Amino acid sequence: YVAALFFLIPLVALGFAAANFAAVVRKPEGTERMKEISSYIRSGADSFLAHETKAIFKVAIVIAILLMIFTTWQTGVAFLLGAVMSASAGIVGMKMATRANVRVAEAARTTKIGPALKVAYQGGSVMGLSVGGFALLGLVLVYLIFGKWMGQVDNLNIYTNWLGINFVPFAMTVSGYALGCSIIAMFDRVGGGVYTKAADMAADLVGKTRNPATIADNVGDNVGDVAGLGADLLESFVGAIVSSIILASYMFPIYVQKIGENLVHQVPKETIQALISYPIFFALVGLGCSMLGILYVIVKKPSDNPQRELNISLWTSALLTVVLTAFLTYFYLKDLQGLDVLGFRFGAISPWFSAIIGIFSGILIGFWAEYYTSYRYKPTQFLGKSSIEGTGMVISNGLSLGMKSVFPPTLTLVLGILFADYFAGLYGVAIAALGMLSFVATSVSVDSYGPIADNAGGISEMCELDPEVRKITDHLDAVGNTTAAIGKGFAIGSAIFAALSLFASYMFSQISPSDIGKPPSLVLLLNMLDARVIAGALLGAAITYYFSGYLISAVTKAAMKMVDEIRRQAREIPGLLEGCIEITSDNALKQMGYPAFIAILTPLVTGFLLGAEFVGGVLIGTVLSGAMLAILTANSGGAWDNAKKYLEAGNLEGYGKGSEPHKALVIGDTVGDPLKDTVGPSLDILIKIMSVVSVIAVSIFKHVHLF
Amino acid sequence: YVAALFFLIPLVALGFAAANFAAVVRKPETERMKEISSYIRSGADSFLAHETKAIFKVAIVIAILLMIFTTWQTGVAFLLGAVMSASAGIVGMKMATRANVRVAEAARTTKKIGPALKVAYQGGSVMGLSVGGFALLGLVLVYLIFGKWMGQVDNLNIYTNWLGINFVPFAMTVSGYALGCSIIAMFDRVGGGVYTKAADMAADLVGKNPATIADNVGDNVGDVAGLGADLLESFVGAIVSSIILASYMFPIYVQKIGENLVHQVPKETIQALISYPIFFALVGLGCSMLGILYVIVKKPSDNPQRELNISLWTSALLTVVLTAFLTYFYLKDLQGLDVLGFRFGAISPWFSAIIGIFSGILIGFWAEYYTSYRYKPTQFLGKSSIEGTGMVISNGLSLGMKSVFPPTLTLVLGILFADYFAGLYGVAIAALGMLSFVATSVSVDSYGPIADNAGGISEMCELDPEVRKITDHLDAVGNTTAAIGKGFAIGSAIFAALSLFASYMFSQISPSDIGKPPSLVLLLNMLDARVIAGALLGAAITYYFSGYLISAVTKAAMKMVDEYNRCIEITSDNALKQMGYPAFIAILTPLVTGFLLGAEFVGGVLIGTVLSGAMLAILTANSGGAWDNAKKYLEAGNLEGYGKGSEPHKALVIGDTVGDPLKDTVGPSLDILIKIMSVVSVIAVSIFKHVHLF
Ligand SMILES: [Ca+2]
Ligand SMILES: [Ca+2]
Ligand SMILES: [Mg+2]
Ligand SMILES: [Mg+2]
Repeated sequence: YVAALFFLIPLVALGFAAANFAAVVRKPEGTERMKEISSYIRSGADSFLAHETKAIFKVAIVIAILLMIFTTWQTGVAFLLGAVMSASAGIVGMKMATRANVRVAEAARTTKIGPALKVAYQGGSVMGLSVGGFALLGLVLVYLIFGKWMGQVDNLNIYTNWLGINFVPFAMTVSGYALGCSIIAMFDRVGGGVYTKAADMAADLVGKTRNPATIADNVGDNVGDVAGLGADLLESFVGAIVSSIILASYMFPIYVQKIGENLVHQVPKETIQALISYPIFFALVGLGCSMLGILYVIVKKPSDNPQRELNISLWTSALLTVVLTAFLTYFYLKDLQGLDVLGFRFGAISPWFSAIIGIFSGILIGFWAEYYTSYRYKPTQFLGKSSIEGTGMVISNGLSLGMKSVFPPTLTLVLGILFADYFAGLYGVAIAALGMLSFVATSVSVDSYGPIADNAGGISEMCELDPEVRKITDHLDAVGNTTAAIGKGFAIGSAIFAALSLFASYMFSQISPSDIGKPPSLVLLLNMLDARVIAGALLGAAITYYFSGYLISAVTKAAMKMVDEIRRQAREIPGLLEGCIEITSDNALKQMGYPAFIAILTPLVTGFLLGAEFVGGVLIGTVLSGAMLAILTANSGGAWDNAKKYLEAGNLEGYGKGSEPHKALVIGDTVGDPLKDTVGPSLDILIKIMSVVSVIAVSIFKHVHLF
Repeated sequence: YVAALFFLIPLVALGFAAANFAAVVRKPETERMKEISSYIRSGADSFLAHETKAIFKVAIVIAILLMIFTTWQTGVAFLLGAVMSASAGIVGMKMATRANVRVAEAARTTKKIGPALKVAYQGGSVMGLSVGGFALLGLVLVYLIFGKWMGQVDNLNIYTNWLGINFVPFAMTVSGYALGCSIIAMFDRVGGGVYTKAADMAADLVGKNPATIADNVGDNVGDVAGLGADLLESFVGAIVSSIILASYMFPIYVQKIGENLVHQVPKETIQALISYPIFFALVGLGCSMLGILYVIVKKPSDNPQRELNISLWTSALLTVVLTAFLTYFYLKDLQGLDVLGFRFGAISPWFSAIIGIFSGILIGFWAEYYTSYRYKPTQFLGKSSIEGTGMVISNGLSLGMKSVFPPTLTLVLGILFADYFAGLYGVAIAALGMLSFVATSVSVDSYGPIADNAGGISEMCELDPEVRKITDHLDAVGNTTAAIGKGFAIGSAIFAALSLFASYMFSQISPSDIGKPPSLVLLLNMLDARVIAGALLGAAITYYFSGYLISAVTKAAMKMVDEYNRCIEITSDNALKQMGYPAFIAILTPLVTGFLLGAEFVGGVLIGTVLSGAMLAILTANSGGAWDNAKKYLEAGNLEGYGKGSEPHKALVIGDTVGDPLKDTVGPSLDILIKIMSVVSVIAVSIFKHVHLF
């Protein structure tokens, strides 16, 4: 076996990707104009992937060596597995996305809206199924090879390496895996995010110096919401599972009591081992459920409403997972012992209640993102309508909106944390994070749908293929845009929940051989009353604000550098001949190290200067600040965009376009775009990677710091 | 001898106010010059009247509540503080709205710019000297009456009141005093701040004598009374926190030695440590008086920035020196200072005060750095105007988000070093040193509006260009020193709030902890899910609060746009109406969450609030000042070919209108939120440590 059965799920997911690829690839594209536009963007995507991958390779090697020297070789391998695993997923989804777009638009005419959705969604699913299969294939490998074969799940005492750096082997191994996933996420957001909006600015910046720099912007849409959103969600997914494993693993040395000079493990090996393996199996059942959710919607009789379709896959994947999960939990944790001490209030079933809380939190966090972002509800409506009072008002109201929009989703996270932890303690928080993300394949599938449609729509526009064809196309895109704001919203929620599990992980990972005496409560402690901790927290909040400010300026730097590649193309051409991607792609990368140094090196520097408490502080400031700003920037940016739309759909009598309010709404959307698509999504990654790195380096700086 | 000597300093400060008032009042004002002044002076009174009455109604309710749930002394202390800060604002405003006319006339009658500075600064000083004298007069009273006479500084143990609510009496008493100062600051910012920007918007939303006068009174409401009440609350907050930590150090450092309780830090030590910060602040006020008087009496200058600055530097150098003697001699043979956290014995906390002083100055520099055309960030913003309004907004948001790091790094280093010298007590003394010399800090603040009105009053009257030159210059300097001022007041609010957080945790010690190790009782564990949730809740409340205030400003402005004391009263009334809500958030959040979920969660909430509020306060101050000064930059003539009209200028105008509510309403309100939420929590944790629901 029953267990191998589970362990081969990721393989079917991967083959399933391979099949959806096939079945889409065998779909056709129409006109030479339809093919030509696709290749523009498809080649455009490859160029960017090429340059980015090479940069990723260079950093991954250096990190791998470093891990191998300072921790253990297993950890460095695990790191590479994760880097290869997430890398692979992005590379596959993008290849799909940039080929499915043409075949959506042709679906919209050759077929005649439902069978165009059936195409788009099959495409979207290649990114989602690859995200699940790869991420879980990797963890299965690490569990099987380093955990079982090499016995890291059999020993799991506190190991001390050739430099006297001490850690629990498996905990450390999977921490490396997580770092691998993080680094490709970081590159995809802080690098690809700059590119994407650098393109959008540049395109949206014409004084007459179609088809000028549109293709860069069109690739951006895939870079951002296929690859970027996918890497983001992947990291949070692995982060949640890895954290469950790290807390479980360390529970072994924590729950020992000396009795007559024996060390008695109050939570025993069987329990720890099950608790380590459980989240993997939990996530596997999820993938199986998500495959059923995805396949169902593809094979299903078609609809006229693609939102309901996309949603049927989501709801289906989640109902399914809740049900099977409760059996998995009862049967898998039926007789373990020490679950009381472990934090399980209702014995065995406890963490399932936690997973469920996370699931519902995720969905609610989705609803809130829609609520604050969709004309259709009040906040955006109001924003939209205030346009008649001017650009200042539009800006001030949008800032006001997003600042307020932070409360409902956060209350939802607060209640989720409280309840998660009521059922199953800190382990329960991480399992809730995992439940929140348990149907990640389907979540990611609906995300990737957005750009496929967006390109499909634009391709219709560039080609000017009919109006009747264009109607289905605009609708598909319209739905992309809603599901995309829900998507960003859900991915910020999951980033916060994952980061908070990784913070629990950071503290658990500090247990030393010399603590095995002490009470759990003296070892599982970060005291906020400590000045180092207060300082840490302040430093981390400010670093997060800096990071965000820097990324805005980065986007505007790169855009402008492109305009000039345009300007030198248009100064070159019109004089003689009437009237890229790599350039801005290269500058996006160049202007990335700096953010990446902040993300990766901040724990290291502050850790080696001031130690584990201060870094504990830093991680807390970072998550608190980052959680809030991520939400503010998503919502403000979304609201501003959908407000512009609102008037464009003619919901303000007598204004509908190039009018003074429309202009004011355009200016808000231009301020908003870098916030929603670059700042917020980068912060998701910052609040995670900074934690993973810390989890690993606290091996060294608990003991070896300067002051 | 030195006892009463020190305790009468606040009285001299107050007489000194009364003298600067007199010597200004005797200064003269044209009919146009008088008429405009009265418009704005009457305008100010109208607003003060409506606000005070509102304050009164809330302060009575809070006082009876304090008397029922804690002790009557606490309620009295609360009222003393409310009366004390209230009084200061009323005095500084009366002065401001009369000094303005006599600056402008100075600029012509007296015929030059240095003796107009001498007027303006004398005016400014009434607000500053009143702030110090009142705040300290109060604390002296509480120390003398409740501490000494009624023996609260003699008795010192853990008292349990008629409802079984337990607390250390003096700690609790001064916590009330702090709440009083907080309430009037809250009203002055979250109420007066909405008025001031409601007025600015409305005026800037009607391009053609509008009841702009409202906007001119706003300038006083905001930077005389509001900045003043803000700084006052941080000042008292820092002193009170020093006292709270000291007081609780008594039950904290007890060893259970074979069924006796042995106080490892003894009454003499505690009592000095309670009294020390008061005396420290008193020496400061004395020094600030010398700083203020020196600059007034001084031979005049051509440069009023140097003047204002001479008073600051003079007040601070002076304080550093005398303070060292005060510290050595007052704590020299004290005992148990080791256990208290004093790394270098007696002198230790002086090193802490010094760190705070320098932090304050640096935090000032940063504010200027991110806000003044003259330096790179604002220059760049200004020159990006040629690329559009979007760019101006994005670059300004980008500027302020970045501008947070240097001043925060300054706080981080300050906290680390404060605590290295003298522990958590040292952090609070750092906050106090930062804010020692507060009279002179507040004097330079109040100078700004006095000049601003002074300038405007020249512009409305049309009195010469040569006269107008001195005027514009005076105002020009006001605007720089105001940005430094905001910047310093945010720094002090954070340092205060962090002390009050320390105070919040100290205040939870129970009779049943008097055995336990300090380290098991002075603990808020971040690994606890309640604490994590708390922090997230508090950070979200803070963002909400800020959002709500933006919207409040635009609501009231618009209310004005639809149509001079009535017009001031209408929007003044709505400003108050639209205040309860923020005030509920500030005051009631600890109570609701405390009674639901307890002390740890609220500990969380407070941490989120401070961290989030500190960052947003800085962002908004700097981005707002940047935008303003970038508009100015082009207005002085700096891109070339563009000026006071033109598409970039328009774009800079739009950024300044987005900025104005952020720098003058959101940020300064956040200073208060991060403080009052703590003071309230310090007090109500008496009850909800024990009595909460889940
Ligand atoms: Ca947009
Ligand atoms: Ca302004
Ligand atoms: Mg597009
Ligand atoms: Mg004015």
